[PDB]
Amino acid sequence: APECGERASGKRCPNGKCCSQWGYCGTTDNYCGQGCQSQCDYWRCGRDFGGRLCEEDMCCSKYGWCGYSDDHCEDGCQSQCD
Repeated sequence: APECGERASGKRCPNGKCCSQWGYCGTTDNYCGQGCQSQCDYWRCGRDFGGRLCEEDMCCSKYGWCGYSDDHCEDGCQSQCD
């Protein structure tokens, strides 16, 4: 029962999740890695990714990675740094 992708009339996953090669939504390698059809950038963010905001209040690092550490939230953080 496809949730996203070519097998689901081009539907995109809610909460920016990755659409796997099999048409399912997730945030792990099986969904965001090889074969991912859309929103494969769930863990990426900022200036090089359409100014996208991270889900679950994650900070966007200066290198465009979603996380909660000082490397993500302080020097150069792009969004949701608090």
